[PDB]
Amino acid sequence: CTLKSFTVEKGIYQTSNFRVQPTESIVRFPNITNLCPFGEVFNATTFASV
Amino acid sequence: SVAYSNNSIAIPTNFTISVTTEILPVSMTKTSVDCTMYICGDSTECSNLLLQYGSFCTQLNRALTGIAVEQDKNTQEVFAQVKQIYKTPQIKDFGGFNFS
Ligand SMILES: *[C@@H]1O[C@H](CO)[C@@H](O)[C@H](O)[C@H]1NC(C)=O
Ligand SMILES: *[C@@H]1O[C@H](CO)[C@@H](O)[C@H](O)[C@H]1NC(C)=O
Repeated sequence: CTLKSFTVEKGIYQTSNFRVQPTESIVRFPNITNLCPFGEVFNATTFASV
Repeated sequence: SVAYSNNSIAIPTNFTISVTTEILPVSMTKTSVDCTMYICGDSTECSNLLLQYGSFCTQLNRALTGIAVEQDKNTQEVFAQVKQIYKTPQIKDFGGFNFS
């Protein structure tokens, strides 16, 4: 594939570096439980002047 | 200034043996570059847009391989002039010269 041909002659042929597959995945978030006060700032009865 | 006349010559009466050192580079460090690893890096999102520049990557790798084989050729050519390998003699007896 690297040579882009079907026939390879003699040589050392330094190919691409090897890799390791990351088979797993994790998620790490801080300890927050209470929801944000959406009603306080969206459902406010009064709004300030511009 | 040189005391030059038209019937005068100067002739040495003694000799001095001298030794000097000359230093010349022969080869440099051989290197190779993995273009995909250097550019994207463990990224499936990347290395998918490098399919267009893989030709440039191949060109760079070919140039670097040519440089490396040239370095090996230089190293071989400089020191391997003669093929038969001669073992150093045991008895020195070189008339006085000390090659230790
Ligand atoms: C939210 O807003 C709607 C209409 O603006 C209103 O009917 C409702 O009572 C509000 N709720 C709260 C908790 O403020
Ligand atoms: C030539 O030089 C050597 C060492 O400098 C000295 O021993 C020798 O006497 C010299 N020759 C003459 C003819 O003076």
